[PDB]
Amino acid sequence: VFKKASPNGKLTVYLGKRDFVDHIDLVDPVDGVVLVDPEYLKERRVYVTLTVAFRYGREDLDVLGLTFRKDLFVANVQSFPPAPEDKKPLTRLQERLIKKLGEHAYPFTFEIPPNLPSSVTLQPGPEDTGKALGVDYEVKAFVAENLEEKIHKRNSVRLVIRKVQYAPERPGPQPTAETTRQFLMSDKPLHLEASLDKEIYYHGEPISVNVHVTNNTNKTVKKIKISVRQYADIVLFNTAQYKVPVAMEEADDTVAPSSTFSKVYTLTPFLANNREKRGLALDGKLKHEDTNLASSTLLREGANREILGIIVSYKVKVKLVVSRGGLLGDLASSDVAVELPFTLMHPK
Amino acid sequence: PSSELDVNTDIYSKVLVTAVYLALFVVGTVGNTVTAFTLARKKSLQSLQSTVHYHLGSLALSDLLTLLLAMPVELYNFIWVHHPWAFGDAGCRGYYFLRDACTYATALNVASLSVERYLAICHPFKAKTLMSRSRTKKFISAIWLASALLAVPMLFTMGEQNRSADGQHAGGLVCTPTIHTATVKVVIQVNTFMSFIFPMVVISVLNTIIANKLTVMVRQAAEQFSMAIEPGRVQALRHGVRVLRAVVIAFVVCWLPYHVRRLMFCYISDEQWTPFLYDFYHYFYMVTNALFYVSSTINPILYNLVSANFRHIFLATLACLC
Amino acid sequence: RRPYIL
Repeated sequence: VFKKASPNGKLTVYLGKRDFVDHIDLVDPVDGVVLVDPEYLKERRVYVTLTVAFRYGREDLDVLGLTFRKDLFVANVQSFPPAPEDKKPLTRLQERLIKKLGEHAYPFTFEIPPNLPSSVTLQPGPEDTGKALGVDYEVKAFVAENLEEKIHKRNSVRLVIRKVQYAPERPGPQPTAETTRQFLMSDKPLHLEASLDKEIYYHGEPISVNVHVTNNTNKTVKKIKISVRQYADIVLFNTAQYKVPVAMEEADDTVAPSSTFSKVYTLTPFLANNREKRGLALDGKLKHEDTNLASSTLLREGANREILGIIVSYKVKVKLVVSRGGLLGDLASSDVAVELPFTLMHPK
Repeated sequence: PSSELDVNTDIYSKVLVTAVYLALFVVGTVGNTVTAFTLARKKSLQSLQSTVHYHLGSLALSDLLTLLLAMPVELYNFIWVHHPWAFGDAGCRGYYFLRDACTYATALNVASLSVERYLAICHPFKAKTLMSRSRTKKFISAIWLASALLAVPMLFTMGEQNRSADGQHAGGLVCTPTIHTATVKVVIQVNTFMSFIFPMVVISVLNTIIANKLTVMVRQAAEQFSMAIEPGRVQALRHGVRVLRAVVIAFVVCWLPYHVRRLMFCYISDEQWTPFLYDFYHYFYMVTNALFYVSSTINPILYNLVSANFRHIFLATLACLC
Repeated sequence: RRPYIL
């Protein structure tokens, strides 16, 4: 139970939480009563409104203007004269607030759509320009006429919400991948295998690159290299594969010709350790806070959602950098590497 | 004697010219390689996209190598030592091949750059439908290989001759083209049109349409999908229209005189032209190749220093080495 | 004489 009033002293907006879960089909219904000045807003009906903003950077084009922002889901609530269209239930927050207020307490309750995006922002560099860039939610209160749209700035209150995720109940399989030498080149390839412990991961819990070097070649003391990348793919827009590494961790091993090797590489990536990079997915920001790296967006159960959305997906990469067939290693630059996806979610 | 190949030029003027070429070489080499490494670290810093990063890299690479390759020989053997010509017959044939390939690289490269600038705004779907890293790599390798292949004719045309009063003389070898006059007219018209004319049309029309669409958005949100940059609706879009028109006027002003002088050599008749023009032609060569090298140096600051973000990382890296 | 340089 919060309190955020109109800074002309007009209307006290009051939402219950800020983060809101994503359930099975729906996510979470928004709620919240609104106590107002029941005489000072005369001839100005309280048409409160949710808003699902979407912005974008397009950091190549951003040197000219900005990118195409679009709304997604803009509902409205004529809150004070809401006689006929009655939303039948009553929240316990609404019940206790109705006990804790009076006639000016007009209530409100919203229902998010299922196949909309979730609360993600994007990491802005030095050129801040005030607004964030990701899918950000808002609850503005318009106590005015039908299409006034005036800047009654202290007389209209805004807020922010968060449709967040949680851990899926049943964790998935044990992920792995394998490939021989795509640079075989001598009728003798070189196999390779890697794996890790779980599929879902709470943040802070590390990676565990259980690997296997499987050599059958005559060369190639392979520098093993690990890389933790996220893939933010922005669906309806220019589907930018944001190949952003989070926290790399190299290795100084070497693959003897026709030998073998296995190890396990521990890796917790961190946000502030990887800070100051444009174009990556921070999680759902506050006004300004210590937000995690953005937890991975599940695909649609029944993946029939090419919505206007920004999906978030993580995968690791085992860079077996060997490249012996050249001058010294930089001339070949072969570096056989397979990848291995996974997820990451603040479970709560 | 040997005075038929005596380029009558004022020594103070040639000194001033050589100062200009030296200054442009210093700033072009330093700023171009600094732009290259700045941009490569900007892949390591902006860290989200490498769409046109490769294009700008190819352009900076082209400008760097054309400055460092062409500027020494074009200083000495043309502005300074006109008569003896001491840098090798197949050497000078390869030299003209190199400057032709480099001009073609810069030309078609800034052309493809502007076409990409168009294709970003006009079709916001089709770049993500085509332009992957593979598409960009194949694309710029295609542009580069075309710039290599179109240059092959100059290697087959720009000969050499001991064109003195006798064959054997003091320095009578002088790297003039040795093909027939119709042949050199054909290849110079081919080089001129293919290097500039449709680059002029492509750059001009595409950036004109880009400026028109930007101005139309400026007019539509002048009094206020949606696509609005409210503090930069004056500032950023003003800079945008300025630099778009600036890039095309820079390009036109900088490359029109150079192969304009080439065509002046082409459509030239000995009976038709007296010696007064000749001296003006040598001086015009000085001014023309000067403006072409400042062309080779101008484009990097207009494509990185126009932004402040690349100016941010560029200040970070130009402060790093020094 | 036509300029040899080009």
